[PDB]
Amino acid sequence: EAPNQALLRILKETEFKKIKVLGSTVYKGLWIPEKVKIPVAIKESPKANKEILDEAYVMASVDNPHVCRLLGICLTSTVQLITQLMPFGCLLDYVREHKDNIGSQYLLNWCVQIAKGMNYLEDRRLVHRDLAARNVLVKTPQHVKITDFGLAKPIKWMALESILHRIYTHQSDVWSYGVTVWELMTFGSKPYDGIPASEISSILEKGERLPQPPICTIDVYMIMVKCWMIDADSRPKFRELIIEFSKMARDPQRYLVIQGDMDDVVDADEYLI
Ligand SMILES: */C=C\C(=O)Nc1cc(Nc2nccc(-c3c[nH]c4ccccc34)n2)c(OC)cc1N(C)CCN(C)C
Repeated sequence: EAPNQALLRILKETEFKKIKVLGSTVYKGLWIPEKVKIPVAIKESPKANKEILDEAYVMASVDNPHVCRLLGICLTSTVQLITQLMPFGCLLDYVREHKDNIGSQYLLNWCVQIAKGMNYLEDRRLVHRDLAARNVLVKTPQHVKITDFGLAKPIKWMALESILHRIYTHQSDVWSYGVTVWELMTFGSKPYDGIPASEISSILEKGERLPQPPICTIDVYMIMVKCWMIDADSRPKFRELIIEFSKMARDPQRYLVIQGDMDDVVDADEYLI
């Protein structure tokens, strides 16, 4: 096993200016270390603290264009996570809100980017366990990143072997990648809407899966179906998913059928301490 020499930066509370509440608490704000203003998100009992420090550990250990980056922690009254602000929100809200504006090219490119980040996480021998459209953040419509590592080592995103046997592999992640692509292609529909979680186990054993989304050629829907094989080893590899969705993004409309187809500010992606 190789030593994890990731650095953990600890930040002064007086370096932040919380701008407003993003959700509840996670705030939006500016981090001023150097003549630079970094736009950031800021996540504010003993069990609670042990679980945010776990997230910092994972996030400080990853470095990839399609994974979310830690900027630091702050050790005040509670623990604060400081990450890069993704100004367009999570991808689930974004497809819901811009239903009538997403082109086939954007959808296929997101599937490539999410698969690229998952492939990176496999490189780093790391299992996400909570891949979902709600946990993919949008930096620009052109650039998305995987986030939320509270489970890194939800019934309706889990491989069947995870529901039955509490078994998680990179191939159980590919199953969740499958469900996540289906969220995108249905513009934010809820997987198994109405179906109570207690039932998901037996349904999947009976051979049923999520249905073909309307904009989806059989080419795209067959890739989702392959992510849902009961035999984990028969599921596609995250690196084959990159290849396949890449070839599709070269000709998006053959595969997705859609009607109508502040002065010293620096994105965290350009602050490379
Ligand atoms: C889908 C929920 C969401 O994330 N919405 C969101 C996110 C950001 N930017 C951002 N950047 C990095 C991390 C986070 C983050 C981490 N946990 C949470 C929890 C709640 C909200 C954000 C979180 N977020 C936005 O920047 C402007 C906006 C935004 N929106 C659109 C809020 C939508 N609902 C959830 C309030």
